[PDB]
Amino acid sequence: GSRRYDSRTTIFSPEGRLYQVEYALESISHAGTAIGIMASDGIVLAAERKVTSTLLEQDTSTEKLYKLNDKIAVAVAGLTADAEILINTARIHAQNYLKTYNEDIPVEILVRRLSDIKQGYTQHGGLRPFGVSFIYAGYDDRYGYQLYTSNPSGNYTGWKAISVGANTSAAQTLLQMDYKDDMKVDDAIELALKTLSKTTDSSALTYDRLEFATIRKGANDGEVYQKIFKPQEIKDILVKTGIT
Amino acid sequence: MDIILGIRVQDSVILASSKAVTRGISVLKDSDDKTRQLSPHTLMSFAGEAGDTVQFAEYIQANIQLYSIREDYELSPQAVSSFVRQELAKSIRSRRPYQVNVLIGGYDKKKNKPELYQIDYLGTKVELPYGAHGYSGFYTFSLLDHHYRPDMTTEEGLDLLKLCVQELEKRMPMDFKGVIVKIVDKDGIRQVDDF
Amino acid sequence: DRGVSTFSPEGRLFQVEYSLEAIKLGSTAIGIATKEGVVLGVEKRATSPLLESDSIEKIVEIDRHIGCAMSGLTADARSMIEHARTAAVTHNLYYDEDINVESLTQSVCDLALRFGELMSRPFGVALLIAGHDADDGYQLFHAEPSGTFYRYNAKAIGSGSEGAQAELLNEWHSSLTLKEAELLVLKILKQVMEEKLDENNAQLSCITKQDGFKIYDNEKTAELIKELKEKEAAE
Amino acid sequence: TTTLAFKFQHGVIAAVDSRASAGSYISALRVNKVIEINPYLLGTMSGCAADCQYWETLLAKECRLYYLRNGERISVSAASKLLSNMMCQYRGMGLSMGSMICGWDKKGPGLYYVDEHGTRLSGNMFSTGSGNTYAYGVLDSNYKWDLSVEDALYLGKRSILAAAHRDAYSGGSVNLYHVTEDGWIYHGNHDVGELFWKVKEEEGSFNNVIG
Amino acid sequence: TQQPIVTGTSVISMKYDNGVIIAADNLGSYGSLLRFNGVERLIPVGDNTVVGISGDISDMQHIERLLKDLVTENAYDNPLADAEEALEPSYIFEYLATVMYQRRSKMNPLWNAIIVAGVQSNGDQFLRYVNLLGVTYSSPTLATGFGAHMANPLLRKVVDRESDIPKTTVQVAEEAIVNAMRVLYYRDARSSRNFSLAIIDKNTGLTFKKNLQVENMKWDFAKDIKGYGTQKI
Amino acid sequence: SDPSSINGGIVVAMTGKDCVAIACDLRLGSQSLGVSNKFEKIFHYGHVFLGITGLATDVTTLNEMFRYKTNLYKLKEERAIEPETFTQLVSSSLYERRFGPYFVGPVVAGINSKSGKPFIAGFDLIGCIDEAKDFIVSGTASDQLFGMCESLYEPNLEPEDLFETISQALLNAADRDALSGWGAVVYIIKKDEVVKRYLKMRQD
Amino acid sequence: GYDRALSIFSPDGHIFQVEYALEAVKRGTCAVGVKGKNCVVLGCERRSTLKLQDTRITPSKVSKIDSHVVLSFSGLNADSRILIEKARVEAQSHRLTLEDPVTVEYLTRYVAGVQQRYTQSGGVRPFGVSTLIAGFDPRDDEPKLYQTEPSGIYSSWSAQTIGRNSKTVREFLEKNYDRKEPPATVEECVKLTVRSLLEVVQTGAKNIEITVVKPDSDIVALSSEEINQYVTQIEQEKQE
Amino acid sequence: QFNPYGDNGGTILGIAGEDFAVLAGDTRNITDYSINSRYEPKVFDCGDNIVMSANGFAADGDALVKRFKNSVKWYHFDHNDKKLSINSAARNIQHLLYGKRFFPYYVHTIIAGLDEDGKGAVYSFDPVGSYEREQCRAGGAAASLIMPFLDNQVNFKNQYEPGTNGKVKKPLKYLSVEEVIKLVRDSFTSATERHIQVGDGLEILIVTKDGVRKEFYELKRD
Amino acid sequence: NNYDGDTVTFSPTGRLFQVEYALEAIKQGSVTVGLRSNTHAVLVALKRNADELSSYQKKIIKCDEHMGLSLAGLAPDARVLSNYLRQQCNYSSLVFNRKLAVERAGHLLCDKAQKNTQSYGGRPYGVGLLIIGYDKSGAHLLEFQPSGNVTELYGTAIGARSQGAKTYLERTLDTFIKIDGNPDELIKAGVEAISQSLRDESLTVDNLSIAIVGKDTPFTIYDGEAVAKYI
Ligand SMILES: [Mg+2]
Ligand SMILES: [Mg+2]
Repeated sequence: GSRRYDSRTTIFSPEGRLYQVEYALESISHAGTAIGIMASDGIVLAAERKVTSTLLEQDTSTEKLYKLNDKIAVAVAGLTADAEILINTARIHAQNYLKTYNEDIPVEILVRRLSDIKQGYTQHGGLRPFGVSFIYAGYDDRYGYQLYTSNPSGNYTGWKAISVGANTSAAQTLLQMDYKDDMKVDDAIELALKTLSKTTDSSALTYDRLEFATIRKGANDGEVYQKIFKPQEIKDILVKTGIT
Repeated sequence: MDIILGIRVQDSVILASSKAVTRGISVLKDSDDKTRQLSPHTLMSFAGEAGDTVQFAEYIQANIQLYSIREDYELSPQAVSSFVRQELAKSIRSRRPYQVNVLIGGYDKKKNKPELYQIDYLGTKVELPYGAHGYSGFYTFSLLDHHYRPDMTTEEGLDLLKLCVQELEKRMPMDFKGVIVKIVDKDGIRQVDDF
Repeated sequence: DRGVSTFSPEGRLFQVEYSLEAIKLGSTAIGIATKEGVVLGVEKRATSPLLESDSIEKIVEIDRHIGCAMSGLTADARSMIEHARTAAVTHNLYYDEDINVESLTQSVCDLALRFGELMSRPFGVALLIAGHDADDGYQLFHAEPSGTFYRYNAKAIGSGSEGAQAELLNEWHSSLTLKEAELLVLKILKQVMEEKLDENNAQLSCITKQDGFKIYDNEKTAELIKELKEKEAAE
Repeated sequence: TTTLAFKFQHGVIAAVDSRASAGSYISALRVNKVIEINPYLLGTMSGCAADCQYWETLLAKECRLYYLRNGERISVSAASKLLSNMMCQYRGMGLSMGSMICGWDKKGPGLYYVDEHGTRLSGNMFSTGSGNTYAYGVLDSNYKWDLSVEDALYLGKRSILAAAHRDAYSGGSVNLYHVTEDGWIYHGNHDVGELFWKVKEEEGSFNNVIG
Repeated sequence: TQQPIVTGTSVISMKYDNGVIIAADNLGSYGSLLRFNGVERLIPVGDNTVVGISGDISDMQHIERLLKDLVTENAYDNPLADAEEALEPSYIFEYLATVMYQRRSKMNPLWNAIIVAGVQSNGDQFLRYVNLLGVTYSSPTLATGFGAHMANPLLRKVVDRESDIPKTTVQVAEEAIVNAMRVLYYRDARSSRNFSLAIIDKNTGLTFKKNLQVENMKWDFAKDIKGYGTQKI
Repeated sequence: SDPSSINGGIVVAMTGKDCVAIACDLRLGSQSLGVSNKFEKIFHYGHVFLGITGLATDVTTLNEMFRYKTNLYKLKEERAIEPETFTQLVSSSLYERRFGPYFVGPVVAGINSKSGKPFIAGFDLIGCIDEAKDFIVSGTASDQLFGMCESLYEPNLEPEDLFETISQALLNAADRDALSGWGAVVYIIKKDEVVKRYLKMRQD
Repeated sequence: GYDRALSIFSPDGHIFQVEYALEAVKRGTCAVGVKGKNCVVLGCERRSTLKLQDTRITPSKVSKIDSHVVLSFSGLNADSRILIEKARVEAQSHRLTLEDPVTVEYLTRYVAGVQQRYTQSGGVRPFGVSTLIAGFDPRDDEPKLYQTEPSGIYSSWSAQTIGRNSKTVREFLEKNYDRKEPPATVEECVKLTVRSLLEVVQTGAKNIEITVVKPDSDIVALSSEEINQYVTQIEQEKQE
Repeated sequence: QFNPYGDNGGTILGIAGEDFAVLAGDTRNITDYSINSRYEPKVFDCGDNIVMSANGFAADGDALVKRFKNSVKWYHFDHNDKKLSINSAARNIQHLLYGKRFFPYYVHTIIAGLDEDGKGAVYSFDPVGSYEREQCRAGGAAASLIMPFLDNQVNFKNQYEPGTNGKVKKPLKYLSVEEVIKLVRDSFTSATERHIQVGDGLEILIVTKDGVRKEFYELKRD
Repeated sequence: NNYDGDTVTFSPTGRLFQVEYALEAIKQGSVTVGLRSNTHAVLVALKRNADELSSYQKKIIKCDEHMGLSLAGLAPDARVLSNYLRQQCNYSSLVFNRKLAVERAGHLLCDKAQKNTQSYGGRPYGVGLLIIGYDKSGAHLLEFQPSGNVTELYGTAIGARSQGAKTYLERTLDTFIKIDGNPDELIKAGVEAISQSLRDESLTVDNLSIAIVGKDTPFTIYDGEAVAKYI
């Protein structure tokens, strides 16, 4: 019958690894690099679009950085279509929580929820896992500014600075070298762009190959603002930091 | 399981609930505690149809205790009240609704403020300085409207509460067998054992 | 791959035959039926000295008149025990009486072949079900993952089973006392066990009409072990 | 019907009448309104006999399964709650049940009132049935915690007699039970007809009735 | 739950020494309107059974189709379908009784009263009643509706108990049945003159008589009846 | 018994010259008993304003529902919902409960951010849209409000003149209704400024 | 629905999926449990391959199931969350239906049952997780420590370790832990738990987590400095 | 509106002796004022030395008896031909009845036989399955006419020993099977006189260790 | 070979190997004999023990007062199929007040087994059955194979070494069919038939199992000292 054609997506290897999770991680290692850096006064999200064209409409384009709500955003590395399925589910969870408790969802609770959905696809159902790794940048009034990552296994961890996608080994070493705890957003912006500029597989880092975002309490008084950078604004910050 | 009162003073919320339970023409109990602790700084009193009251209250308690363990964090009184309201709004369009009215008295440790929420069985929520359910308000609100200040001490709140109970005991036809009084403040929940 | 409910060319179910191999790796369990009662004994086999051995529960009560010992993948036995306890108590609810040992055993064995593509595989554990009822007296049954159950005068299951069964072949007779059966289980357990038998790595139990199912204290078993040592040194 | 149960120093007394009626017709003179759930737990029975019998006989199943799983005897609080939750499943459906779950566990003697509404009340004294008001009068005026087993047994017996006399739908005979930590002890069946005359003479009560 | 629309009135029957007789009129009433005059309410099953049905006609036609299907089904993979494994009156009744009680238990009854008349393999007479409630009973005489009130008293004068059955011939039994049908025509406002009659005998088999009429009626005495009390002319 | 008059309350909306106004009372009651004098019935999602009268639990539920839906709309569309679009969403959402409806009388008010055109709309409890040019009324004193608005209203009123008209329409209507009053709020809405005013009124 | 039998017997009577799940546990960071006379201590390894980690928000290795019971694990991190959630739900469900909190043994039996179920249900794979469950029964001062594994078997331990290099730390515990006289105080119990991890851990910095559970719902997690003082005192005695 | 219930009349009587039991019932079946049958058996031998009658609505009565007979058959299949004891049968019938708690079998059920000590046994059920072991029970139409007579003549209620004047009760001496049958016949003869639904015939099933025996007696047919 | 992985696959020669393997399980089973006359039908079964401490596995199962069978192969499959027969016999009695014809019982067993041979996921039954009964057309004997094939016979045998008993019955055909109104002689012929299949072991008191049904004889099973008369 049908058994013949079953790849069995949810089995251990003899070494105790999940084949499909490992292979999904291999896929993600070829995706454009995304970086997150947490500072005392905000969070930075920086990401590289994959080998683009001059005819691509950049100002209406979005493949890396997505808004989950007013307080939480994600950077994507992997299959964009897979990511959008999960992103829409996360957006719904955030609104479910807000409707139930009349408070914005804490960052970790949203992260745990999405990570549990990823986990399920590795243990039951016989379906392929989502080929996506997320960097979560968010704020709530319990822990303040937070960075998380999740991968196809459904495992998630918290970070001061982190990269996903291509060249994460090189990127993480560079971040580990220059990162300090008393760092500010403007410094973190520079670190993120400098790290991408050194790890990129492209010849040079330009505005049309980047997506950029910040989460700042640089919003008038005790509140948080999300800023998805426009193409011209990415071009300006590249000149300011002295990369172009 | 008819009379439940609430008053929010300067630094605490006070809930007063009757002790009587009646089955038919006989009073079965005169020491019944119509309340459940949802979290260390959140107390809920209840009144409505027999059975439904305790079942609903304990169901809410279990859910808040579950949340507390999962997140290692106490939900704000506002968050708890919204959860409770949704459950009742859900319930009113069910096959057999839970005929339960509640008062939620909590102390918000973040804002350092006492808070009193009144929610009826339809899911009608209001935040009030003082509240009641059923006909209880008909006898007591004129006294509360007159004497209440937002800067009252806990002791003054208890005295105003005594006056409300005395008026109930005078003009209500039913013997509700006195009230159990509990105080919710920054230090948690405690019962006034002489009232 | 191949179906879970597939027959071999010899006319046997592969999965059932393979589960029997898992039971062969299990710790030894022995049962002896007498006219004074049925004795059940097990090898605990703790994997480390830091493991508190009294938490090893391989002998289990099903009802007051029915006990049970297990060998193999012992985790699989929990749902079987739960079903057995439910079946015993449910029959009492429906009929205001004790359930027959055979009927209880048959109810457990009905679960066995409920696997396919129901549970995904057979059970990897064998059970010795011992009990008493008014119709057939003291009884001992061997419940397998094949769904088959045999009644036995005496039976051993687990890793030392064929050596123990040969020993039970010679020792059992229809006039055994309860005390004689107890010492006989201890003797054969001591023979097949890797480690030296004592009250902490071996457990005894019995079922009598008067007192029902009882698991023996470590102090009670220790005395029976000392009684065994002396009578073997007596000749 | 008249059933009562009360806590006291050396345990809990359970006393019930024995009458069943179909309108004015007395269908039974001797129904058993105490169910021996197990050797440590008793349940009274008012409302629908079938509902009481079926659901408390089933409660015994659950309490036995509890002991087999956990190795300990179930508490009076837990047992009473299992019963109250079965009721809430058939809430609104017409079940009719009012009983006192009586037992002795770790916290000492225990007594819970459970009805078809799901109500579950812990207490020292309870009475249900068409003659409960009469029994309460005798109970409230004579009840002490300091009662002896002998006097407590008589109190529960006398309280049912009071109800049997005045309530038309209570009578027949009185069944007594005493619940200890070692289990319940049955204290016999007592015909109300014979008991009334006996109590009238010895006690001097019921002067208005000619004997 | 429904209400009967098109309806059939009494079915009457009795046992005699060598078999059973059953009869029913050919009317299908629509309330007080005598709407349909050619309705057959006796339905034979094989050569040993006749099922007589009163009440709702749409449900009768449904039952008629069930019985037709029953004969078809019995013949499947059955070499002895016309011999030892043929349908018995008792099999047919028990099936109908099962259906009737099941339908009332779902609160959706077949709104009928049914009498199954026949002769068993061993020659024994079979006569049993079942209705919309699933109620069943047997008696030497059986009748439905008005027949129960008017026919049974007349038929019971012939066979009053079990011991009267061997003393009752087919001629005496048929005579009693025919007279009862006349009495019902005099007194039941939902009856007709035309009726069917079936005899199931252990020797002569099934005799089915159609287009029978009520005859030998007394009406002449009506000419002398004038007014309602005092009127003379 | 009647779910649409247990709690009481009113909402009124009006159009003016390059502006709209929406107003409501502050009462929540249990039939004769006044329970709250701070129960606001007007909400906003971006620049679109929604007033809701009727059963208070449904007022709260629907506000939470439309906040939920307009937040998802914004995340996907990358823009704030407009009054015309939101009106259709309210209608659709109410009709999906055709045979178990929310017992409410919603009122939409706002200015389209692209055209600058003032917009108001009203609904019955199951979704039927009333898109009036002049004014919309709702609640337990809707008859009274119709009477006030029909005489007091004139087209193309300036924002500060519209304030006086809608305020007097609400106040005097509420003072002829037992189940309305206990305070009042008025929103004056222009293309990029909104002013909120609490009115002084009798408290019986 | 997906019904495929993934956990099946092999000719030699082994269920490879269950055995491969144990290999996932072998890969996981080391976890250790030691019960004293009046306490239980849970120690956990943190691999220092991950720095730039935010330790405030990163999922901690020890999880409270109720106010009186904790759970630590070795193996797949994502898998452990599902078992923890189920356990927490069951704990509240028990309090609601039986009006007592769960015993440690009962909670263990439940988690172990969930693990067993996932070894003979269609369309699912076993949990790649072994757990250590510790605490005190309500109104009881006797320490409790249990272990579960993917197959679903469970048992009580005086002291136990799971995860990578657990063979080594078990070796240490077997020669250092005396049953006749268990660590009499909190200090002695924590010291022995830190000592056991120092056989395997690497640096005694942020690589060792310690959680102490005492009777009557008294649960606290030690900080870096508090643990660092144990690490310091151990090696200064070792220099001799 | 469709009424799923009806009343077929009938009266039944169960009496437990020292080493025997009788279950008796009239053979008349009725609706309203009409007689359906003068002889429609109502008391049935169900096997295992148990006799049963489910009186009231005959359709429900026949259904319950049929299902209990079936339960005896399957008890033999499932439990190695073990004899179903009267107490075990009683508990089983409770579950059959309570299974339709919200749409009950509209019948009053009585079973009779011998207990496991060989002593006479009678069990009595209400429509929803509450039951109990009893010495004496009449059921159905004329139950209220029969029970007071049995209280007086079987249990000797209100009868005292002459000369003592109320001080000493009449002692409860055991009754033979011949004595019980006399009281059964007189109970039904008296019921037939005063109750319109009682008549035609009386069928008695007698249970002893030797088995089940039947006796039939004519009753007045008016 | 490549076509025996499941029941849903024909081989190139049109064979169903899983069904054939299920048939093999019957051949491994202990011998059982069936035979009938015009008044009675008899089952004789050689029971098998695990060892000397164990009981002898029961082979004969009662389905109704007028019908029952004996098994050879997987015993749990016989329990499933006999439970189905018990239900079908019972459905016929309750609904139609009719004892289920033995021939119809065979048709029902055929169809139930067939469904397990044409669908994916399932397996064939691993047991053979000999059904005896007395109905309105007299005594009957049926042989059931888990392929679905059911056959009405005067006599037969299934299990290990069943060929010896089958040849004996083929010789004795004209004799045992005429044994009318004599239950003991018909059983003797069955005990003599099953004896042709024995090697090394002989018929003992706890080894032998016999069943009989007939004109005025309900289906009854004889075990223990009740069969010593025939040894
Ligand atoms: Mg006023
Ligand atoms: Mg009469």
